[PDB]
Amino acid sequence: TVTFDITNISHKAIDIILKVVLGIAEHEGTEVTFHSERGQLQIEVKNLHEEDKRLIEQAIEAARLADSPDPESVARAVELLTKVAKASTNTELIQFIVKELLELARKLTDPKDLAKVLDSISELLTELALKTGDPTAALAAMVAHIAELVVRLALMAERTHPGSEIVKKAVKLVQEVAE
Amino acid sequence: TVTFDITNISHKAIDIILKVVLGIAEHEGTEVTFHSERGQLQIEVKNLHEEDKRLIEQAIEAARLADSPDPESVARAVELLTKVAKASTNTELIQFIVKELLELARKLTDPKDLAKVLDSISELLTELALKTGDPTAALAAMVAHIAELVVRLALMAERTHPGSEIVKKAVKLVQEVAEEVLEAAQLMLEKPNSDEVAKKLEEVAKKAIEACIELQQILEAWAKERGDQDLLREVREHKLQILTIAVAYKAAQMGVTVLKHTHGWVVFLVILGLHKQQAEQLLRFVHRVAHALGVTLSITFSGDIVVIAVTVGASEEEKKEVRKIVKEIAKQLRHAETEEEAKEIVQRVIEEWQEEG
Amino acid sequence: TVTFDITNISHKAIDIILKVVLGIAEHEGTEVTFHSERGQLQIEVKNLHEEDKRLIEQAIEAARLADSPDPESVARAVELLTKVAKASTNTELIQFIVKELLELARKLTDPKDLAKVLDSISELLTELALKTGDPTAALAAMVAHIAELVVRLALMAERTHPGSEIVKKAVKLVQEVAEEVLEAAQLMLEKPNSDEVAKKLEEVAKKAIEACIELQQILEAWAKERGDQDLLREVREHKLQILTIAVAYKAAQMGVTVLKHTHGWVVFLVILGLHKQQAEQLLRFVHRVAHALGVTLSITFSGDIVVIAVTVGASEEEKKEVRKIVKEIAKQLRHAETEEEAKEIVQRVIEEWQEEG
Amino acid sequence: TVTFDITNISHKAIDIILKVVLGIAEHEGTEVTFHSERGQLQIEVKNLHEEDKRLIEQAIEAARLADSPDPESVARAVELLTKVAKASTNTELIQFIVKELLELARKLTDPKDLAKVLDSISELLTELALKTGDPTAALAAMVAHIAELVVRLALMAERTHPGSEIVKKAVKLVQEVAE
Repeated sequence: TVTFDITNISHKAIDIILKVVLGIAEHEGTEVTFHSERGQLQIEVKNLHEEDKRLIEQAIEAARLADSPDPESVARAVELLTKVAKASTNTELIQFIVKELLELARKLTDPKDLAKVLDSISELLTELALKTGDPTAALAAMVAHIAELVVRLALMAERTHPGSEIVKKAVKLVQEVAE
Repeated sequence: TVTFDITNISHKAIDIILKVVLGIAEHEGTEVTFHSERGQLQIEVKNLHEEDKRLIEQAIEAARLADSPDPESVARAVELLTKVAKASTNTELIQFIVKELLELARKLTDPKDLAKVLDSISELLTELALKTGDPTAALAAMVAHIAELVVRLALMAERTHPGSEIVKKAVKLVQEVAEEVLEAAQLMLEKPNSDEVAKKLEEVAKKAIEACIELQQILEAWAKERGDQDLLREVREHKLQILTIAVAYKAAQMGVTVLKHTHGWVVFLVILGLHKQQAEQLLRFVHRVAHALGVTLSITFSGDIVVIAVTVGASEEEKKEVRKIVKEIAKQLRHAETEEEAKEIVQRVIEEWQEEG
Repeated sequence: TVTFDITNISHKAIDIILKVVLGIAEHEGTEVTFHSERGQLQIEVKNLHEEDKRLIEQAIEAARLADSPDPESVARAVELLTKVAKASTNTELIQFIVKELLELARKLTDPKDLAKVLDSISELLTELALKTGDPTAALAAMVAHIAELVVRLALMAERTHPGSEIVKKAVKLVQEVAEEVLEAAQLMLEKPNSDEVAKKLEEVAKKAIEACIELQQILEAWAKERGDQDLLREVREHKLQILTIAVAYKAAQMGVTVLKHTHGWVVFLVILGLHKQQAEQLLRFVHRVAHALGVTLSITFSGDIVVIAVTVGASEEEKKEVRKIVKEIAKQLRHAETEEEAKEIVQRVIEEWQEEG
Repeated sequence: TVTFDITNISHKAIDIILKVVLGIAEHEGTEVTFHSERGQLQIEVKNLHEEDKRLIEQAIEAARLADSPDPESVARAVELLTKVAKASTNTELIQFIVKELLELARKLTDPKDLAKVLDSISELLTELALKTGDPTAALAAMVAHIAELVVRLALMAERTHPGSEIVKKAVKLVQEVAE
């Protein structure tokens, strides 16, 4: 048997947790036991594989970050949850945490963070063009590549000026592209 | 002949009578002789049976009341009309009466009297739901008894502190519960087995449980102000029961069987024979309805069987005992072939849990 | 008015028509008048409709034939009497019609003459689902497609030589399968949705499949004596069809849905949503019919879904291809949700298998 | 994956195979894949555990011995099948083995084989006491030990007596007791 746990994680975020752990338990003859305290949650699991123990762990870190005020924690949250997206094999977990990704996308303001979000969106799209099955989705690979070139340019939005109205315009039109 | 008299009933009530009396009389081709004026009426019917005559007389006692202003007469009226609704053979003849109950509900503006509307609604839906064969026969009771908690709670709240003005919240809440359910019953009559009837008889619960919950918290406030350990024990248990109802209401929409128990500070449940995605479809509801209340709980599952239990105010070792129980229940259910075995198995755990002392 | 002039009916037919006419009057209160002088009869009625008249007319056309010994007249009788059973609604009238099919059916000595007797039974079993709400009743009609197949299964022999000792065995078998099914129909009408009829249905079902199975091997012997590759194609397909239908019988009793497909040298099934503790019954029954026929088959059992496929036999490459397709069917199903997704994705892999040709 | 073959099957034996080779994964839904073709049968499985591989192995010996005419192979078949009963987890399965153990019991004759059956049914009853929890199954084991004493004694009788109708009668009375 394997055991795992959290404290303080917000009632906003825990629906993502809940969706992951049950979702994994349905596979490969695995089973779970589970306790809740309106401020604490605990997981116990039958014969979990360590790569899935990482998946659950990684989701738990992202859930710790998800409801935080800190932009770097938001940026990191998108990164880690995007690792959860490309790790996740079921369609609905993606269908859900991308919705959260969009709710996170409007938070950001800072070039490298937004750039890593666009880069994470490149991971999402590069999975999604394959996860949609049939080859007519290949357009999204070009969109993702355009996002890459956007972020390669976005380095200049940090480097070239001390936060002028021109680089603010650049960030905001880029944020529109992200949304 | 039988020969009624319908003296002094008003225009709308004659419209009820002439429909129900023909709608009953026609089945055996019977002779009828109405006579009518400004403000008076009388009837004969040839060869109408005693057990049929009492349906007409009950419709007449409703008709002789249905234009009263008095809330208590309205309370009797909804009961009488409910009896007529149970006894009636044709569902459109039920539609033709149950629509008037919407006026009774919207007219009524005291919670202690709304008691009877929120009561009678249960029976009103119950007979139609059982006769049409949908799982809606529970969902009517599930909402109605959850609403009756609000009636009970309102009564004891006002009895705890006279002039409890906040009850105006409850009045509007339970009124909208009544309006929503009565119209959902109208849709269920019009569109039996339909996906829109499934969507409405799903939706009612969402507003219902929220409406239940607030008055539980308001009694929890009055109980905190009074401090009586007996009243505290009563209100906390009046919390616990709400979850015990709603879990059925959601399981029922899947066709899933549920079994439940209650002892002191603990609620126990099993939700049998559950496939794939549905454990989220269950828990994503069966979490929040708990998290709303300040409850503490234990959850476990093993392929197509799920086991849950709930408590308030227990020690860590009592909670551990609940964990022991549910984990044991899950393991001991796994090999069982039928729900008749499950019933014995959970009963065995609960009897042995008491026998260890 | 409506009038009619029935002649030469015996007391039996008089009792039938007397039940039918007052059985029609019961909804309407119509002034019947019979008249009678033994050997001859008349009726008048008022206020009957043209479709009612056609129910009476077809009832009396059965009645003025049901005296007669000729198998062709029996073939008409058994065609007509089920129409009376479709059209009417009083359960005892259905029984008092259906009880005559029983004493008609036993008469017939020749397989092509009992053709319609078996069809009529298959029609009645189709009616039992409508009359009782249990799909296991029409499921017995899926078994009763064998009762149609029986005509083919004799006919192939008769179109080369008539009346062999094996054809004589066939009529006794299929008569017995008729007799027990018409009894099981009788018990279903007398006490619908019950464990005694469920048992005596199964008790003939296990014989019905055997009766088909024995007929295949005489077709097979006849076909290998003929040596024609097209007749050999006909018998392999008529073999494969048995399992294809009969497997549904235990599947839909267990409450699981079924899906199936055919491509001339292969047959596919998937059966879905099994609660695990009972699946070995479906499998054990799938094994019996399989080994009885001498087919090759492939199975995969994964979570709550089971895939089966069957063949006359092919190269080891075609065999391992079929095994691959079966595994892909399981793999692509196991984390889908709906019966619709099954319909789609099974069709899709069959299409993806065929479009590379 | 794990995999096994059965060849030169007896069609009469197959259900004793069938109910365990399905049955082991039935607790959790682990994939079993299965092919059969009129006297040949093959099974393949995901992550099957060591003692469960031995459960299958023992069964697929037993179903090859189950209708062999050689008496020592029948004694072995009792030993194996009774080890299948020792390995039992389910409650219905054992019924299907015991009805075969009856069909074996009445075709035994010789003292060593008799000892294997008496001893192994004593085991079956001791296992059945652990499965049922009732002291009357402990009584049944005591009666099987009374028989065991008769069998430890019969193994003296078969080499002290010169062979006679008296010792034939005795072993036949003992066999009747065993049934």
